[PDB]
Amino acid sequence: DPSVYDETAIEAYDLVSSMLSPGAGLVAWVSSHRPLDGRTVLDLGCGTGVSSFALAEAGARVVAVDASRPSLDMLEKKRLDRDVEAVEGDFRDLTFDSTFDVVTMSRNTFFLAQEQEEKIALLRGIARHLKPGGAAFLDCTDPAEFQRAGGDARSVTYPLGRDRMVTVTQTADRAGQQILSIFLVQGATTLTAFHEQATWATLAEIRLMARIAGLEVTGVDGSYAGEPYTARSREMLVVLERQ
Amino acid sequence: TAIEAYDLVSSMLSPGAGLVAWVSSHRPLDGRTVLDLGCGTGVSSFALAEAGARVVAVDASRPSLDMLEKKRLDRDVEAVEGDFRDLTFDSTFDVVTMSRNTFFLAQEQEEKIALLRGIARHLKPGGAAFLDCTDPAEFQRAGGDARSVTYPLGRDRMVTVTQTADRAGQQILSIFLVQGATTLTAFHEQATWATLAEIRLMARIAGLEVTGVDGSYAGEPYTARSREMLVVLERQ
Amino acid sequence: DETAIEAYDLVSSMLSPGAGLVAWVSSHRPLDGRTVLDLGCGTGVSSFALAEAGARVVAVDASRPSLDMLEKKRLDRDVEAVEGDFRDLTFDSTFDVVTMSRNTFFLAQEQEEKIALLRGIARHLKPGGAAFLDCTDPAEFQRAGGDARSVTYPLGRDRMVTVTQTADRAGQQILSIFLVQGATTLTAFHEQATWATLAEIRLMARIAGLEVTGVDGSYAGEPYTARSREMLVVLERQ
Amino acid sequence: TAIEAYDLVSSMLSPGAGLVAWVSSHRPLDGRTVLDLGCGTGVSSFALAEAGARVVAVDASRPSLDMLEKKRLDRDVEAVEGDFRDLTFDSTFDVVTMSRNTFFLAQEQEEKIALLRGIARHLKPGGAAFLDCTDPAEFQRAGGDARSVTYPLGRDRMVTVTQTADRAGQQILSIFLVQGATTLTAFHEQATWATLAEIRLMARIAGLEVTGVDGSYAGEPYTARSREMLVVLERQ
Amino acid sequence: DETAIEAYDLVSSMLSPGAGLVAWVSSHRPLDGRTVLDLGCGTGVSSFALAEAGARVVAVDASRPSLDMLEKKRLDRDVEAVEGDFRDLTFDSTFDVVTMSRNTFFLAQEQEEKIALLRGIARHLKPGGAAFLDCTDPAEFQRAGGDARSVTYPLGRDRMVTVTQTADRAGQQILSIFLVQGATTLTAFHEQATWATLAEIRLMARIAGLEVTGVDGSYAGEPYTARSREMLVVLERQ
Amino acid sequence: ETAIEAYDLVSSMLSPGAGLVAWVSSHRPLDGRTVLDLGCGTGVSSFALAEAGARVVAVDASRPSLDMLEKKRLDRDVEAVEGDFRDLTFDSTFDVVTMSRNTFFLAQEQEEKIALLRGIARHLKPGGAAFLDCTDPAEFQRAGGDARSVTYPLGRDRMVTVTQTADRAGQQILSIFLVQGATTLTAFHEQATWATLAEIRLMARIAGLEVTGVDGSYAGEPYTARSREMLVVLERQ
Ligand SMILES: Nc1ncnc2c1ncn2[C@@H]1O[C@H](CSCC[C@H](N)C(=O)O)[C@@H](O)[C@H]1O
Ligand SMILES: Nc1ncnc2c1ncn2[C@@H]1O[C@H](CSCC[C@H](N)C(=O)O)[C@@H](O)[C@H]1O
Ligand SMILES: Nc1ncnc2c1ncn2[C@@H]1O[C@H](CSCC[C@H](N)C(=O)O)[C@@H](O)[C@H]1O
Ligand SMILES: Nc1ncnc2c1ncn2[C@@H]1O[C@H](CSCC[C@H](N)C(=O)O)[C@@H](O)[C@H]1O
Ligand SMILES: Nc1ncnc2c1ncn2[C@@H]1O[C@H](CSCC[C@H](N)C(=O)O)[C@@H](O)[C@H]1O
Ligand SMILES: Nc1ncnc2c1ncn2[C@@H]1O[C@H](CSCC[C@H](N)C(=O)O)[C@@H](O)[C@H]1O
Repeated sequence: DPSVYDETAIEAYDLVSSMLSPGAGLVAWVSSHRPLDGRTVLDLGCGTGVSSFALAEAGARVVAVDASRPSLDMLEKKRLDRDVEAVEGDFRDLTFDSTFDVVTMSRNTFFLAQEQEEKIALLRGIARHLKPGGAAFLDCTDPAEFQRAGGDARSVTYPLGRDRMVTVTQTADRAGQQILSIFLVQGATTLTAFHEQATWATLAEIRLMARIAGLEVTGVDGSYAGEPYTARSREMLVVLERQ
Repeated sequence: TAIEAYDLVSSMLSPGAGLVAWVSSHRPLDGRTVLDLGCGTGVSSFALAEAGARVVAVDASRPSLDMLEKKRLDRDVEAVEGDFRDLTFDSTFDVVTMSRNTFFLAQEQEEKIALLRGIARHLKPGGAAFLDCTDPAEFQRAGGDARSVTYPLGRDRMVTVTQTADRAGQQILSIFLVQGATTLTAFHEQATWATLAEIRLMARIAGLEVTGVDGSYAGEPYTARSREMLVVLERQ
Repeated sequence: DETAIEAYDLVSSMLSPGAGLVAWVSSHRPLDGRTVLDLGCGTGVSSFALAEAGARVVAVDASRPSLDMLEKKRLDRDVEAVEGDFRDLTFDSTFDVVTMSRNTFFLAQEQEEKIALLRGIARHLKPGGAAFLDCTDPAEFQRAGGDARSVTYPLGRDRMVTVTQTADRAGQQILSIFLVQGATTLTAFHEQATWATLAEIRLMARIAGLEVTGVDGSYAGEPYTARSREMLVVLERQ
Repeated sequence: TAIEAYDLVSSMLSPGAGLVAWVSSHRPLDGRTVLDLGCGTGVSSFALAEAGARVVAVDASRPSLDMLEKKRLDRDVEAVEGDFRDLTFDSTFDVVTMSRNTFFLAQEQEEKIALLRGIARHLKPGGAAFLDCTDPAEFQRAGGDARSVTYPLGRDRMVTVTQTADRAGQQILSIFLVQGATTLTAFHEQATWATLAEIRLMARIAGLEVTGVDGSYAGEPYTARSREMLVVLERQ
Repeated sequence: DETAIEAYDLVSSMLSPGAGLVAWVSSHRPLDGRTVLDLGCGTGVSSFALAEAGARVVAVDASRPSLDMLEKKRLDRDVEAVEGDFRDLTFDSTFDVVTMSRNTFFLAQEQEEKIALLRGIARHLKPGGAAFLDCTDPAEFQRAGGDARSVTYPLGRDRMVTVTQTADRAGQQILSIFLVQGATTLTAFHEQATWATLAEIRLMARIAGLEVTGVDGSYAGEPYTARSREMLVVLERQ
Repeated sequence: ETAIEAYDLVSSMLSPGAGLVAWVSSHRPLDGRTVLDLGCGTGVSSFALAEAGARVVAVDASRPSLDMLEKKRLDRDVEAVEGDFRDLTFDSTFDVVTMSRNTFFLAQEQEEKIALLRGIARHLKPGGAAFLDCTDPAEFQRAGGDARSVTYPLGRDRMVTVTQTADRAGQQILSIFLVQGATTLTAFHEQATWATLAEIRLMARIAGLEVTGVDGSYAGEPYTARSREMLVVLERQ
């Protein structure tokens, strides 16, 4: 069956994201700005729900959007009794109209709207789907981190339990602001490779994009702990609200 | 005295020839009109006029224009006092220039947008604007920690440049300490940089479009290895 | 040499003002009306800042010319200038607060000298008092493999100082050359120090009867971490 | 089997198209004779043959030539066992190629001189030799400390490359660890680099002259910012 | 664990063979017919190199599975395997030489534990004996700011190990993850250590009755300098 | 000329001859031996060699530098000779030939270094040795060749700022020297073309010499990847 290849990749992705990007940091960071217990969350690029389920475990009701039907398939299988509604859609152009208390984009998902005009269209969609007093959250690596080796290939290998491992190889083009991550997930007798390419935006770009789209950046933290964003920050956690 | 030192540093460290050679590879200058924004004491303006151009040189510093005039001799340069964040005249030009990093002296993003609006309003239909910039990645190589380099300025003068930066505010501060055998003059300039991606958006808001970027005065395309960011803009 | 002391006082006044030390110290212990022992006081930049927060300051330096400059500058500030070696303090007296301004602690060069200093600090602390070692994080000194680096700072409109630094990681030695210039003047001096990491200081403190009870990463008082560039050590009697 | 693993690594990480494009920009290949030295399993040789060249391909590894001949099909490539430090046949060619860093596998300087002498002896009057090399400054960036990068090789295979260097001996060692879900094949190559300055000297000794140097397959001039050192040599 | 110990023995045998340790020790104390206490002996990579130089070896480790492997490999070599905690040795023998192989000293984590370890070394040295701490220079652990880095090494033709390290400069903590692989096998283990600089070690040694008497920068015996990447510490009594 | 006086002060303080003398003495005796010191300048190297007992012939193309040498010479056995070390015309042989720190790089083109080395071979007695005192050129590349400045004291009343740029493809290194007192400023510059040890081996062979030793510091450590100096000992083939 052909789609087993993509299913195995989605399973690997879910394992990598579960261990290397748990939802807890996003949940801790969002909660420092807005209450989640009893509120509504629009989670854009929910994937297999690592971010979505952690938001639900904080008491939120989550509407979780992804363009990948197999990833939503895995979310529904793992959902169990969690209050997460899986929705197939393109976060560059949301068709349905509703408004939420908080909107979230997990670590670097915002950079998967590649072109600047795609980021703008995405932000217009976030504005249109935000309650007047709502706030949207862009969980991002500070893009300075992507330029540290001149964009040359670098590889780091992490354990995924004592039976699995993942090697991440990353290259970047500073002029196009492109970053490409190859993921090689291995067990004793298995190897699954998949990749993902993103176009980053700096905080200064996001201020202009937000302004174009009808949003305003109202806060930036430098870590999940809520420290303010400074030159020494390695993360760029953007809070936005309607103009 | 500080304006004199400023003029010497600019004449030696940022001569106008590269800007002229880079602008010339995109637009002819002999006989064309040029609006030179942030002309200062005129180092860029003079080099443009000497390429054939009728130049209108604009600066907000009356004392810098004073020295432009005393050094202009017979070059075709009309010095004008004005704020390039809000130009108040009605001319239209073949070519608009901003010398090395002058663009970064419109500090806030809204000020760069107001400046680029003014530039669009003063371009002829087929004109082109030129932003001579350091690639801002260069400002970030030391984490923004104070670094100093010392340059000769002839056989009798020298300048020490000490720079600090804040990457989050995109601020860069340059302190200039100009010395002779028995003189010391100090001055500083602080700028807010913007990346090419930022400039693409600012251009669009303002009514212009980036139509080319070069990586050096020689005309290499702008790549991740470029250390300069030479932006060409046209009306959309 | 007199011109050297003037140049030193100007550099310290501009690039190491006492305001930061006073703010940090005030985060942990009150100064208004308390007694402060300021060790390695120099020409008084730290000491005057401490006196201006209301402390009764006893200021100790081994450099009689520096103390002379301190006394010239002192005016009515409540600072007593004492010539002495802080590796071996001669007088008996206990204080609410003991201070060592930025990197002065590293001027007791050998580890045994640092230990002798810390014992003196312990013997001059009131039971509830605290000692404060204001230090650069010594990781900062190893940044270029100890190779010579120079940075030039303005000192107002008409003066400047170029600081050239070299370090030897194995001896934990750092050498700073200060070249102070005006239009028609040039004065050079130097200072060589031996740094100690926080881990070393914990040991030396314990040997001397002190305990490291707090470490801040900057004058603003956030905790010391791997990302800190300053190492501001609070110590108390055991 | 290490031969199979090497062929896979080279086919995907250093295909011949780059070398072919670079050589083409200096000499035509359609219908010409080409001597490909250290041809290996023929990644370079077959790209050259597909450009229309008649290729004699020399390697000292008979298992590698076995793989070449297995892969050849109808491509115009003659496989020859030989040591390019001492080529013992007499034919004369239009173009001589050595693929990425193969020139560095003649280890000692005298071996490199012997190799270049053989290249001169096998070049036709208006012919040209091509040394495709990394710029050796790239090998010193980490002080020669061990560094590892892991590359995909399609969906179900990968190679980890671990490199160490010795600046004083100009030695670079590469370990290749090729893996699939249930396989692991390891092999290594050790090389001795030479800078452009050394190559100019070795060339004159051997009877050649460096006539061009490019910094990339796209034919940019070689400069301080180049990361490749592509050398064109002609007979004296 | 059984496969974990085997993976460890392969990694140790190939990435840190005993030959270097023995050549270094032998340049300070000839070993033929001497008694050697090898602390943190593991599966005996250091212990058997020492025995092969002619020493009579007591090899101490807290891991019974590792000592079982040592005993399986021992054959005729003069090594006695003893289960014990080197922070607190309960037997009373004395030795010409005490060895701790590469970075094993850093596995006595806290400063107080290193001191107890060093006291135990002193109590177990004969008159004129010497102890040898084979360490990486901890400056190496601070490149990259403690950020995760990975390096992959072959282990023969058909096995490999990827070592991934992270560090916290303030805690002086270094964590190494070892991922050992064959064509169809994957075994992961890890070790976390607390480093100490030479300056720290001098102090701990003195607190424990010992004295740093020599420091080499490599197994070849050249002196320890700012350029050294290894810190090979020689200790003797009083 | 003030430039030469500043040159002498900078060279005397930032590059004393003592290290060269100690390194050379660890390979050949100097006491009563003959030394050809090429590119002697104002004699910082030549005088330190004479203090070790050498009978020194000191060659330089700058007549004003030689004038200052003769003026500082006083007692010492140093004969100043105006000449071009790429084309030495006198005919004498010596026990030792020296080139002080980085002077070998002032023979700019590779063919000029080869002519120099041929002259060295022609002026060495059999059994003699030649010494090229050099910075390891890797040091010139540490900043990608970007401008870097370091300021050194020159006593209490003088200083010098050295600003260096490099072009790794041309193997060019440019040093600008800004010498100051309280009331003076004198600027001058020197540009050189470096050669690596591997280049020097080949150039030596072409010229009839052989590299027989390389040290990594004046102490005589061996030359390794961690060395920051490249001290080359050469002998006739
Ligand atoms: N235009 C688009 N519209 C919707 N989803 C998109 C998209 N572009 C990318 N995605 C999705 O964005 C996801 C990014 S990975 C993050 C997944 C999840 N939030 C977690 O916490 O792990 C992928 O699932 C991808 O399919
Ligand atoms: N609105 C404005 N805001 C900031 N700087 C302005 C300005 N209008 C003019 N300037 C001038 O911008 C100049 C930057 S320096 C560049 C000067 C000149 N083009 C040269 O080639 O040297 C200063 O002279 C500053 O006074
Ligand atoms: N052993 C010692 N005993 C006393 N003072 C000493 C000393 N070693 C160094 N010092 C003094 O410590 C000072 C260091 S500079 C700090 C000066 C002052 N606290 C300020 O804030 O500027 C010098 O004045 C020096 O003379
Ligand atoms: N004398 C010699 N010394 C070293 N390697 C030699 C050699 N003669 C041939 N070679 C070969 O040089 C090759 C280097 S890699 C092979 C490159 C091949 N042209 C490709 O494009 O992939 C090896 O195959 C090696 O066996
Ligand atoms: N407190 C302690 N007491 C005894 N052994 C300890 C210990 N802490 C760690 N160890 C042991 O120290 C060893 C470190 S690895 C070094 C093993 C061996 N010397 C070799 O050459 O390979 C491990 O075997 C571990 O179990
Ligand atoms: N071709 C050449 N022939 C002779 N001297 C030369 C030369 N090229 C450069 N020089 C000289 O080489 C000298 C280099 S500076 C070193 C001077 C001296 N040995 C010392 O120890 O300070 C200069 O004096 C310069 O004039």
